[PDB]
Amino acid sequence: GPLGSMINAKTKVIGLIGHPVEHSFSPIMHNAAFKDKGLNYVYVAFDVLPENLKYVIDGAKALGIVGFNVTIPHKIEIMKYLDEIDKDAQLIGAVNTIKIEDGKAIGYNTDGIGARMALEEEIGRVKDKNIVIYGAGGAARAVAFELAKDNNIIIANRTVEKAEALAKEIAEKLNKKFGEEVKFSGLDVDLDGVDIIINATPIGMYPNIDVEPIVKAEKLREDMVVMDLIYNPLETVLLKEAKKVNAKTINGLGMLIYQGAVAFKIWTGVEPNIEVMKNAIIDKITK
Amino acid sequence: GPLGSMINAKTKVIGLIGHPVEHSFSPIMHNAAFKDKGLNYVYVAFDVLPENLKYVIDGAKALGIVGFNVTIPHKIEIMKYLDEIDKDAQLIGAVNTIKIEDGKAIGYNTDGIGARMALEEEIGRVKDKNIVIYGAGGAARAVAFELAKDNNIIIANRTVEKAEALAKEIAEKLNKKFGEEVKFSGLDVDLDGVDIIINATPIGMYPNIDVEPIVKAEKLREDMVVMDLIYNPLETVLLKEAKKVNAKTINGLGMLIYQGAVAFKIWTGVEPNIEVMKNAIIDKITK
Ligand SMILES: NC(=O)c1ccc[n+](C2O[C@H](COP(=O)([O-])OP(=O)(O)OC[C@H]3O[C@@H](n4cnc5c(N)ncnc54)[C@H](OP(=O)(O)O)[C@@H]3O)[C@@H](O)[C@H]2O)c1
Ligand SMILES: NC(=O)c1ccc[n+]([C@@H]2O[C@H](COP(=O)([O-])OP(=O)(O)OC[C@H]3O[C@@H](n4cnc5c(N)ncnc54)[C@H](OP(=O)(O)O)[C@@H]3O)[C@@H](O)[C@H]2O)c1
Ligand SMILES: [Zn+2]
Ligand SMILES: [Zn+2]
Repeated sequence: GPLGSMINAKTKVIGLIGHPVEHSFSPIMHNAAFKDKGLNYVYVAFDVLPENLKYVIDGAKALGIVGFNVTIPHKIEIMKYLDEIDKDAQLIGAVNTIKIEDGKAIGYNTDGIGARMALEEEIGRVKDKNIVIYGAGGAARAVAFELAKDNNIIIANRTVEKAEALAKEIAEKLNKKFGEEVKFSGLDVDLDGVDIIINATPIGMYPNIDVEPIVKAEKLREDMVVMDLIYNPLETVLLKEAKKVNAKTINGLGMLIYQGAVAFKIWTGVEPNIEVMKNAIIDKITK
Repeated sequence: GPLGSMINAKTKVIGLIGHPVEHSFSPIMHNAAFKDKGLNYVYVAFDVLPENLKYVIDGAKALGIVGFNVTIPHKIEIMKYLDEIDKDAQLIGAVNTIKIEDGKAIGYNTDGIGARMALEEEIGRVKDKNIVIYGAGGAARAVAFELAKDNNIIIANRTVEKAEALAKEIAEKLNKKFGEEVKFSGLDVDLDGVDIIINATPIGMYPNIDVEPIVKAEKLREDMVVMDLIYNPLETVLLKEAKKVNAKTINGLGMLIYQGAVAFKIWTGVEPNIEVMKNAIIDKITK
C-alpha cells in the first residue's frame, strides 16, 4: 500500500521513551511492520527528561497509549512506576518494553530473547553449548541471562571484577554451577572447544572502526559462529577477521530487529514480518 | 510527498483529547495540512475519561507532546490543569486548543474566531446585526462571546435559565446591555427582524440525521442567513429546511477548518492551506 502511516481518529499510539531518542531506528522499523500487517498503530519517539519519568505511565494510561519501548537512561528507573514486571525482566533488572492494558502497565525485556533469536533463526536451537560473551554491560547482561538458561557461558571482560560479579548473579539467580556453567575471565580467554563468541562491546563501532578486533585471526576457526551486536558498520573488523576463516558471521542487525519483533507481538498480539523490518532499517543505514 | 505520514524519530505529536474521539475528522484535517507544508508533526486522537483528565498535561509535558485540541467533555475541566489561559478563552470560559511551550501549558479558544471567519468569508463583515444562537454549550459560548462584541445577539436554549445565565455573563464581561444588546429565550423565539441564526446544538448531527430541525421553515425567511455548526452530514435537516425558502445556508465546514487553521498556526507558527484542510475533510465525509 501507500508509504507512511495512514492516520485517522482511531489510530493507536506506541512510543519509545528515553533521552535522547532522535536517532532511533525504532519508529521506521515498527511503522513499516504496522503497515504491512495492516494494523492501525503509529510509533513515535518521546524524549523524556529523568525528572519527568514519574509522569509517563499515568499519562499513557489516561491517554490510551498502548505501550512503549524504553531505552537509556530509563530502563532501570521506569520499573518503580509499573504495575507488574515480567520475570525475564525482573531477572535482568531492566525493562525495555511496556504494555498498558486494563489500567495495568506491565514491564518486559526482549533484549534477551532477541539476541537468542538473532542466533537460532540463523543456526537453529541453541542449548548445551560453549558460548563466550565479550563485555559485561547492559547488552552482555541481557544476552547472558538468556543464553545461560540452557548453555555454558563465559563472560570475558576488560575489568574482570565486573565479569565475576555478573557470572555470580547469573549462576545464583538461574541456579547453575559457578566455575563451570557460568564462568568469567579476562579478554584473554582461549576459544578451544568454544562453539560461539558474541561481542557485546563497542570495539569496532563507528567512529572508531579502524581499531584492531576483540580477537585476532590466530584464535579464530571455521567451525565457530561469531556474532557481533554492533550494527554501525554492519560488517566490523571482528567479522572481517572471522571471514578469513569461513566462520558463520552474524551482524547486530539480528538482535536489533528481533528485539523489536517480540515487542511488536506484545503490543499487537500479531507477529511482524522480519524482512519488512530489515529492509526498512537496512535501507535507512545505506543510501 | 507520500500518501500517509512519514514518521521518523523527530516527528512531534499533537493530539485531540476528549471522549469519545473515534469519529473526529481533525486528525485528517491536520495531517493533510502538515504534509502539504513539509512539517514534521503527526496529529492523533486520545480517548480520555473525565476521571483521568488530571494526568494528561503532566503526561504531555513529560513526553514532549507539543499541543492538543480539546473537545467534549473536557473544554472546561481542562482549564484547571493548565498553567496559563489567554484572554479570549478566559472570557469565553472554555479551552479548545492547548500549546506546551517552555514546560508551560497554555490554553486557547479558537472556536469563536473560527465561527466569525467562516461566517464573514461567506457574507462579509458581520457587525450591527441581530443574531440568534441556538444552544448554550462550549460552542455557543465561543460564538456568542465573539459575535456579541459588535452585534445584537439572542441566546435561545431548551434550558432557558441556562441561556439567561450565559446572556448575563456576556453582557457583564463585554460591557453590553443585558436587556437589549444581549438577550435570551427558549427554542421558539420569534425571528422577525433577525438577520442570522446559528445552530450550536447536536440536533441533526450524525448519526441521528432524521430528527426534527431545531426550527421549522415556518419562521425561516429568504433574506435570512442560516448557519449550522454541524458539518457531518454536510447538509443537515435545518439547512435543507432553509433551502426551501431560498435562504443563504452555511454548514460547519468553515468553522471546523478556520478553527483548526488558527490552532495550526499556534502550534507551528505556520499558516496552513485552507483548500487542503477543506478537501481532506470532505473526502473522508463523502465517498
Ligand atoms: N544490535 C542490537 O540489538 C544491540 C542492542 C544493545 C546494544 N548494541 C550495542 O551493543 C554494544 C555494547 O554495549 P552496551 O551499551 O550494551 O553496554 P556498555 O555500557 O557500552 O558496556 C560497556 C562494555 O564495553 C567494554 N569496553 C568498552 N570499551 C572497551 C575497550 N576499548 N576494550 C575492551 N572492552 C571495552 C566494557 O568493559 P568495561 O566495563 O570493563 O569498560 C564493557 O564490557 C555496543 O557496541 C552497541 O553498539 C546492539
Ligand atoms: N464546526 C465546528 O468548528 C464546531 C466546533 C465546536 C462544536 N461543534 C459542535 O457544535 C455543536 C454544539 O455543542 P457543544 O459541544 O459546543 O456543547 P455542548 O456541551 O454539547 O452543549 C450542549 C447543548 O446541546 C443542547 N441540546 C442537546 N441536545 C438537544 C436536543 N435534543 N434538543 C434541544 N437542545 C439540545 C443544550 O441545550 P441544553 O444545555 O439546555 O441541553 C446545549 O445547547 C455540536 O453539534 C458539535 O458537534 C462544531
Ligand atoms: Zn541530556
Ligand atoms: Zn463513529
